[PDB]
Amino acid sequence: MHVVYAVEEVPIPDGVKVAIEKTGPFDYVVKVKGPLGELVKEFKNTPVIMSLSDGKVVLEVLNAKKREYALLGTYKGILKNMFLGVTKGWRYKLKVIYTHFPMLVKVQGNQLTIENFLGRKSKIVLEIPKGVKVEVKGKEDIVVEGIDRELVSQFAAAIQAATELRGEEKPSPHGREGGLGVVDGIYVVGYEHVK
RNA sequence: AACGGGGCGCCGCGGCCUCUAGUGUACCGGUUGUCCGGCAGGGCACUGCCGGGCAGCCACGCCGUGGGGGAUAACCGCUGAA
Ligand SMILES: [Mg+2]
Ligand SMILES: [Mg+2]
Ligand SMILES: [Mg+2]
Ligand SMILES: [Mg+2]
Ligand SMILES: [Mg+2]
Repeated sequence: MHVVYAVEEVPIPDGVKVAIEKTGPFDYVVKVKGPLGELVKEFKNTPVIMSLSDGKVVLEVLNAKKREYALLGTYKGILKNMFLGVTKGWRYKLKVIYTHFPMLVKVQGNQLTIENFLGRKSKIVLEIPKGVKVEVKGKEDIVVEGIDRELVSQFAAAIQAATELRGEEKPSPHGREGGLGVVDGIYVVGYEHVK
C-alpha cells in the first residue's frame, strides 16, 4: 500500500530525559537518561522523522511505502524498550539443565565460565560486556541484568547458545525409542524488570 | 563415544652435508697376461681387474615447514514492526 502521511507518538515517562541529534542527512542519535543510567541508540539511513514535543517523541513518515511505514512501530517499540530500560531495567533469567554431569557456572570478574558441561574437560568462557551484570543463583539459575534490553537479551542468547552443540558433537535430542535424549544446557526462561 | 590436554608419524614444499649410504677414471694398495734383460719402476689389456677411499655432489640422511584477524556461505539467534 501507499501512505501519504503517518505519525506515531511515544510518551516519555517521568524522570527520563531524551535528546535527539541529527548526525547526517537521515541519521539520528538518541540519548535517554534515566535514574538507572544512560542509553544511546543510533538510527541510520532512516526515512522516519524523529522529533520532540512536550514530553513525547513524534515519529513521522511522509510519502512512505509499506517498507518505510513499517519502521514506525519498530522505532516506537525500540524507544519504549529504552525508556523501560532506563526506568525499571531489564533482567533475563536462565535455567541450568543437566542429566548426569552438573555444570558448574561461575562469574569471576567479567568472564563467565561453565565447567563440566556434559563432562567435557574444556570450559566455556564468555566475556561479559560493559553494562551487563551476571549473577549465579544457587546451582540452577543465572540472572543477567542491565539497562539495554538488546544487550542483555543478546548476552542471554549467547549463554544459551554456548550449551548447544553443532556438527558431529550434536547429541540426539530424543532417546531410545522416542524417550528424552541428552538435553543438557542453559535455557533462557524469561525476562522481567529489575524494579 | 565426544570437547579439551600431551606425544609422534605419512604426503608435499624449501634448505643442508654433521652422521649414515652411494659415487668418487683425485689418491693408496693387491693381483693376472705380456713387453721394457732380471729386482725396482713402468706401457697396454679403453681405470685390465679387485679392495679401500679425502674433497665435492648426492638421499636411502639431517633441518624448517603457524596460529591469528576481517568480511562472509549454508544457516543459527537477538531485538522488532508492517
Ligand atoms: Mg628435497
Ligand atoms: Mg672405487
Ligand atoms: Mg717388478
Ligand atoms: Mg707397447
Ligand atoms: Mg689404460
